[PDB]
Amino acid sequence: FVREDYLVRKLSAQELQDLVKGERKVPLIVDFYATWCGPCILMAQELEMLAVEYESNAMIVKVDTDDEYEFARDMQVRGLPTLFFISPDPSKDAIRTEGLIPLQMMRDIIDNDM
Amino acid sequence: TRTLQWKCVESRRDSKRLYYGRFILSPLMKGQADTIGIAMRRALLGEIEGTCITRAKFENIPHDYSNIVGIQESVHEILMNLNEIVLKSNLYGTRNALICVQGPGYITARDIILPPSVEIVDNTQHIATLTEPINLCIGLKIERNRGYSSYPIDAVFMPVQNANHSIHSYGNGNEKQEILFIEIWTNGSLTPKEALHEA
Amino acid sequence: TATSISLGIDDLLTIPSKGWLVQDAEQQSLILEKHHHYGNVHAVEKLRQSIEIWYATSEYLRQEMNPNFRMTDPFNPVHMMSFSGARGNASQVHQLVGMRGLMSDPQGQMIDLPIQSNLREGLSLTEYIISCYGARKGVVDTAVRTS
Amino acid sequence: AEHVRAPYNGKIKFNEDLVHPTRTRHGHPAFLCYIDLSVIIESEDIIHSVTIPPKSFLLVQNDQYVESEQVIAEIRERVRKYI
Amino acid sequence: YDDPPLVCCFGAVQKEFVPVVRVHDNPMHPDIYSQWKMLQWDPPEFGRAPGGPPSNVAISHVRLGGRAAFMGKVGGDDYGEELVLMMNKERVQTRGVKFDEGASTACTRVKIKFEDGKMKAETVKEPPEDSLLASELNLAVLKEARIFHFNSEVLTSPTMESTLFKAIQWSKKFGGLIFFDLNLPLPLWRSRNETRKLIKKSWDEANIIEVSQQELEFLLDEEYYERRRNYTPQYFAEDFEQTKNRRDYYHYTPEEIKPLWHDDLKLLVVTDGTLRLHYYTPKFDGVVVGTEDVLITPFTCDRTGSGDAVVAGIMRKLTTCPEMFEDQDVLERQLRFAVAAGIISQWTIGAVRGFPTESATQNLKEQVYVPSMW
Amino acid sequence: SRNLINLFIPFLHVEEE
Amino acid sequence: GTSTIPGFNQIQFEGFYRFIDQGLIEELSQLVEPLIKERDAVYESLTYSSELYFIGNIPLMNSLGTFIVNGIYRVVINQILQSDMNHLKNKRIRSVADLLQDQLGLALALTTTYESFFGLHPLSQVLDRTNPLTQIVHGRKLSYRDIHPSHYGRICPIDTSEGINVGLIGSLSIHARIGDWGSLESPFYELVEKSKKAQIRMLFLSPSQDEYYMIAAGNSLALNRGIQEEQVVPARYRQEFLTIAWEEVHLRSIFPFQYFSIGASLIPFIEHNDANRALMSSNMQRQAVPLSRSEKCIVGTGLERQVALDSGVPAIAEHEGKILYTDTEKIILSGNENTLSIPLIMYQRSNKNTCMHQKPQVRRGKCIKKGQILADGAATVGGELALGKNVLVAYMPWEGYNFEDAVLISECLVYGDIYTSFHIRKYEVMLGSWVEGRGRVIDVRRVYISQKREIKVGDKVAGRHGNKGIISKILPRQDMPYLQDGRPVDMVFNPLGVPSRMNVGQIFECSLGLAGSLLDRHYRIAPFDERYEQEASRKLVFSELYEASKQTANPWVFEPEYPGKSRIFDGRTGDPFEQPVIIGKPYILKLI
Amino acid sequence: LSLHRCGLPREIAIELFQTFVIRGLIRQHLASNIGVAKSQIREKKPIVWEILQEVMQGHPVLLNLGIQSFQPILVEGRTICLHPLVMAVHVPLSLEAQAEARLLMFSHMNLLSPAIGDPISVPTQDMLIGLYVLTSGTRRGICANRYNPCEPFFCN
Amino acid sequence: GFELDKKLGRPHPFIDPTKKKQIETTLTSDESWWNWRKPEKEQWSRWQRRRPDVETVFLKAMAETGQVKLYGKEPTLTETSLYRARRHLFKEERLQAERERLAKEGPMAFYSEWVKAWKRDTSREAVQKHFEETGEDENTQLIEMFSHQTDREYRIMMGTDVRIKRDPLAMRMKEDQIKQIWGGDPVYPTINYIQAPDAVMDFRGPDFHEPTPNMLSYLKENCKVIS
Repeated sequence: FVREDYLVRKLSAQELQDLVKGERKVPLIVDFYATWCGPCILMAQELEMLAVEYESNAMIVKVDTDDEYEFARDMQVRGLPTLFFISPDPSKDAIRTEGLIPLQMMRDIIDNDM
Repeated sequence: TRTLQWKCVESRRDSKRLYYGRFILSPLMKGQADTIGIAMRRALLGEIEGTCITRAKFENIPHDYSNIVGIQESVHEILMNLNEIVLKSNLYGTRNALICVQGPGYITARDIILPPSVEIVDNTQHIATLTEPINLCIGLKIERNRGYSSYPIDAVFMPVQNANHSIHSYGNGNEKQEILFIEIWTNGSLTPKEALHEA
Repeated sequence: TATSISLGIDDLLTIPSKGWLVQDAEQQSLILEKHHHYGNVHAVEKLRQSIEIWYATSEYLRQEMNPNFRMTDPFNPVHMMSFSGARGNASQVHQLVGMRGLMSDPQGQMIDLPIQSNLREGLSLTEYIISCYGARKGVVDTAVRTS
Repeated sequence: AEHVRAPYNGKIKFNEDLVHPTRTRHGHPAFLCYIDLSVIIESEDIIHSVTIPPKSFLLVQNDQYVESEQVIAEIRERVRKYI
Repeated sequence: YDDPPLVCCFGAVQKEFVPVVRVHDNPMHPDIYSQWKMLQWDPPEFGRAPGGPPSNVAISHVRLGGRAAFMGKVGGDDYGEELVLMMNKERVQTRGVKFDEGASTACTRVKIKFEDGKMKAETVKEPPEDSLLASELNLAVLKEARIFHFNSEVLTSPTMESTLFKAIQWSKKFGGLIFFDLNLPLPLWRSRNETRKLIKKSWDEANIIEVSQQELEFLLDEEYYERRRNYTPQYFAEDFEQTKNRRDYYHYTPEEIKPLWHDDLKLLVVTDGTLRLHYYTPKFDGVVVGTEDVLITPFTCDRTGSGDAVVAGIMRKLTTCPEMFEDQDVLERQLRFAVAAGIISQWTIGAVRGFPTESATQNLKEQVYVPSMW
Repeated sequence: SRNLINLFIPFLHVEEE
Repeated sequence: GTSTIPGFNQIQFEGFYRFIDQGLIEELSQLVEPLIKERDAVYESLTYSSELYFIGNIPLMNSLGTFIVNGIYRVVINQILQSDMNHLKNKRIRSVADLLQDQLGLALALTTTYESFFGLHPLSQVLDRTNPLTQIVHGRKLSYRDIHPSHYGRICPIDTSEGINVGLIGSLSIHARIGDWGSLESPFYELVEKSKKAQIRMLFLSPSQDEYYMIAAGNSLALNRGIQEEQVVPARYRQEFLTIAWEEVHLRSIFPFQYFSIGASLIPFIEHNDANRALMSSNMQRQAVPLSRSEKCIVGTGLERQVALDSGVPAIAEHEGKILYTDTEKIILSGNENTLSIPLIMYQRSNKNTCMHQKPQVRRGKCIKKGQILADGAATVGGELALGKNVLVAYMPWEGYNFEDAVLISECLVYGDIYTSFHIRKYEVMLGSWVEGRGRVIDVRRVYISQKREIKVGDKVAGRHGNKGIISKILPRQDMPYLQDGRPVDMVFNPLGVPSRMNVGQIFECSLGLAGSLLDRHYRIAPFDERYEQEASRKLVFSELYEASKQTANPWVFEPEYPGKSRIFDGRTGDPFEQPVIIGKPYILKLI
Repeated sequence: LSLHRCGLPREIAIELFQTFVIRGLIRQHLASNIGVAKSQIREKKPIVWEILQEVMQGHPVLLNLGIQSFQPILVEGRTICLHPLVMAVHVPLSLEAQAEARLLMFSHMNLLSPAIGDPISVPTQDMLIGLYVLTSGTRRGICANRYNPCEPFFCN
Repeated sequence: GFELDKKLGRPHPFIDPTKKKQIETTLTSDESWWNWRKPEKEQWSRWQRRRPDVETVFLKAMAETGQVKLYGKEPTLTETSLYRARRHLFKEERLQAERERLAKEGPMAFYSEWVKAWKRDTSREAVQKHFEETGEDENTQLIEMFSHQTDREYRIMMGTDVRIKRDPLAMRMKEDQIKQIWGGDPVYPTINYIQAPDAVMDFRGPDFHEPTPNMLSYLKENCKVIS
């Protein structure tokens, strides 16, 4: 009866691993964030807008570094905010971005590289 | 040749409906610049006539606050768009014009059928947006008058948007001569130079 | 109309020595507060000094306000309005350029926090709340006074 | 009450043996003046005298440095306090 | 060469990107980011005055009245132009910025693996930000610049690390001072021994080093100082001040710092946010007392970039006041300018957006400190 | 009236070509 | 309410939820959704209500905290009663939950009991719908004369009634909240020692707990040769004011709008106004007429956006998605295989004969989040309250036509339609006729007649600083005084009204308004900016004035000899006025 | 406005003086009787306003020193216009009441207050500053000359 | 020297330096009561900085041109008070010097200050030489020069309007001098206050509460109202 206010789901490292190992058809965007990081407030609003634009044509998820610190380090996260763009084609390699990139830049990566 | 000269020192076109001109008049005797400046300013702001749409007649409209199927804007919004259309004419008398169009499309000022004595200033001025192939016929009345004022349209005839003048000392006290500058802003219905001559 | 008297931020002139006087009152209050904590003066002595030092400072600012206008800015717009008798008195002007002074709580007593600033400088949040006691009381008395 | 302020910067000069020690209502030491005491301030240009009328408090000390417009002397309901 | 003297910032130009990431034990709601500002005014200790990319220092240095040039590489795409247009707007020299038309700015190609039942990533192609070559260095900048500034983020890239030490050689040949602003990224917090080996070569080349309190304790012994802070006397305090249970502002002795000291080091600064600036020279040491007030503006406070403003304020005074290295009283007065710059930087959302001007910083310094400390 | 008119006649002046 | 300003209707919302969730059972010792819609209950003059199973009907509350009884919008205000007798710890608040639960208990000792409560109970009042501000503040009133120290942060010290009820009808503070014993609570920031978890440092304090905490409102921007902990600040403790070291402080008040109501919190530079004028300003903003065209203020406090969101006047998306179609009547939004049609209010009469009208703020193909704005209502632009217009103003006497509170205006405000408003009068004739009360018939059910009223002599205008005036003379633009750029001013106010009323904030606003218009900037400034530094408002205004002067090459905008003032000219003669005159572009409202 | 005059709107004046307008129409034969005279007033026949000006002249009204007598004049607009040194309006009917209004209650034979005999209509506010600025003479001494000095002559 | 400057009103110390004496030695905190002792450490005041004003800025600018002489580098509160009384005299002197300079150089040289694009020689002899070699008199050349003036320069030149008479010192102050009237940049940056005039408020921003649910849908969601 009441629509939820937030579209981006928070996933554990174990849940994210199964999502990556499993079969996917849409691009997978993974956000690493922390509630204490100031720029993550700005990034959180951009990814919610990106989820609205890509209703079912993309899957937007987020991972907290306070809960999955070891997982983030193994994923080569050097700082926050960090985004991973994972293609549904298993041969293509993922794209890792750093910093508050513009919303249009995210769309170009998803459309042209994902 | 003449001892007392005037000239346009700058004439700029900010947009289709915003004209700027600056003029100089020198040398003047002391006190003459003040007399010319205030009289010219009052004439520019209060004595120059213009022409615009005074009322509009709608064909199948109950009142001016309803909506028309196929038009994005409301009837009240149409009247406001008509009120902002800038026209030019040298003659007097109540003229009539016509808007007779079929949609869909963009109704602009260039779609008005004007009598030969009246001209449009800005073609791109927006009147309405048609989102359906409907028939829209609007009658118009046009007058040339001073000051400001079927559905009546609150016409503001004055074409001079603003005016300014400055007075500067010509130099050593041979006769205490002065230099006059006049700045004029118009809406494009007449140029600043023409406004200066009409005033 | 021809002279066109007006009122700007710069026209709200504070006397030159306010900074010296306020800083001296702050120093004496600060020293007394220390020795109150040491047990060298009792709480009533601290209460009296706080009220009396700031009341005297405020009254001295008001006294020096007119001579400063008369000697250094005779045609100051704020001065001319009140001095000529056209509009406003020294007390209202003192609120703009001097200091608002000490306020009283509804039950007769005064609040032990002087309002050092004026309306041009801008009151602090604590000062503004204290000044609301005067505003609330002022309209209550006038309603009672006319009845 | 009336407060006497220093008209100039300078050094206060008076005989402390002509006045009586006291404690003010603000807890400060001071002197009580029951005579017409002559207090001298030696400024940067000249030497100036201020007459202290009787029944007045002298808040400054001999040889003390005072600033101009500084209070130097004072011419002169049951409430309950909880701490 | 015009005045003030030029400074060069070396590394990657990024928008925001806080590098120092550790684990905090007080997380807010994972979705309601309106609660996250409460962590800006009760921050983790490692995030009290966070640093950022070297481009932040260059921008902040220029706003404080200095002149700066950025040395690095961006891609030839649209985001690369936006970063360059950002630094040109802030009047940072960009002749040292090189374009790589075949790369995408701030984009790293990585491959995902599933080693020992866990998900890991490995770098396939580094971004243009971490791919500046030695032949691409602008030697006119390195000749003119009096301070060469870089972070430890360049040590995470094999290409930049080789390029970094060629830039240092040129800068020292031309008499420039080397400023090492540590700002340890996430990988370098894993273990003390690996990090000390990784940074040792760059640590020895530096003439000026700025580290946070957390970084310094991590590099020496993290558990010893944590135990030191948590000690409470059992029966009575050793002095009256210990009874007040005040915040710990421990000043490290120069003998504790000795494992990190070398011959060429002129000034070591340890920052406890803007609250304390511990300084160490070959001749003397001491602490500058500062302050912070983010609760004065609870809805616009943001600590990101305040570490860069402090570093920029230090470089602004070092270039114009060379006697800071030898005079302790002069050094303390000039460091209070850096404290004021850090305070203002915490009053605005966004690092670049909130960097203060010189006159604003000077005004705050005179308002906060008594006139004898100016 | 004549002096006022003489003040505004110059604005209507043209130049030889 | 811990890190944001709470919803202004939260007290009404949470109280009604308590009545449904717990209040019903406590009195009964199923609810069916209403068959009609809210717009139907108004059109048919019915009651929006739910069926209790068939015991009877229970009126339902809107999200805006209003009830619809016999077609009339009604609001139940809060009462304060005895639980120092004037201490708030000895008082208690009875909200809509307490009142509706008493009626249910009276009902069980079900329809006519609630119709009689809303029609006759003095705490049930017809909602004031003059403008968006009146709707939102009506539900926050407290009905019972002196300010008490326990009121700080809970009951506004300024906003009260004028007349004989003064001090007996007040307003709740912006951050106030009702506790678990009918007590008002306010949030404070806790200064915690070294050894404590302290997840959330923001805590709500009831009045009983307030006296025994040391609460400071100062800042920590002060350092000497000692340490910061020994610096002293003014603090509240045991209902008095002290000056103590920072290390003895228990709590900090940090929210900019904590101590004042909504009306007082909409006054820029309020700290430069006498507290009496801030009360009169709150009343005047509740009398402001929505204009046919709306315009954002150049200078605001930043609370205008909160009022727009909580008033319900604009249209906000209940679901995310994309916009497909917009017109005058509806906006179509589709998201996640769900399509929604949202009707738009058009030329609807309000309680006080004002015109309500919604205009779309989105286009086709625009992505929307849930809770974002879709359309602008009357007196709202871009999601901000917009009660007036920014007009060119000079402060000078003009031939006695602005004597006392009289105001001189230019004709350009008349034929420019700057202050024209729509007024729809309902009388209990063919559609679209022009009847003669002159106006146009717009809807026949009841006859609704629309009037377009331009500004006139005798109309009343006001700023936000308690500066109220009556229009006495309308002059042609060539008769008005004009600036050094040649532009005539739109209004001329008497400068003698400021020193007597001691409202200096209007002087700051007008100067900053002029700078913003020339710089294409708007300013949203939280009150009490002096906490940063001395003369903070003066530095902000003068620096922005100079920047406007420098960037636009208009040296008259910032005169180093007398900042904020400039020489202007008499439109009648062309001679300059002798002394420089303060000019600006303040926000002026038109009153009912 | 003069001290003894006030301005009344047409809408207010015509209601206050309706009985006199009707008599004026009948007296000058513009209306046959009472019934016709009402229709012309109802229909805003322009001859009504000419008569209204005639009957208003010389007929004072009482405005409520809280209540005074003024000579009303017709003004444009919809508001009552009062002079700056000063709502119920009463029109005296009998000649005894009209004599009292003109000869006892007008604003020029009551220039002194009865309390102590002070004047009532002393200029205030903007009137007072204008006189103050006008009569504030020349600058003198060090405010007139930068240096220590160690003007036109007019015949009339 | 002194007593001649004092007689004539020329700048001079208020107190003759020759007839000026020290104030000997005063109590040194050991012969003083507790309430009259200087604090060992300086105390923060919030009044520790001098208030900026117009008088301080103008006096310093007049000190650099030599129009007045001050006792020290920074004007005192006494000197700013004295300037406030006689400020109109000094402005009149500057205005008179501009009138005399115009009468000397002529309109071409004088008004070329506000026509940057004009590169021809503007001296009186150059004006006369141009008239002889071309026939264009001074007024014709002046009209030609003003045809190369921008609207921005013209509005600056309005300070020379005979009715406005802006202070020449004010017209030529630089930005660093002017900003000391209010004391420099605010410590709290103005960018926090600035908002785009056409901005649309984003109600999902960090400073907004969570969206208000519809009351009926909220009751149905929590299973308290049945359809």
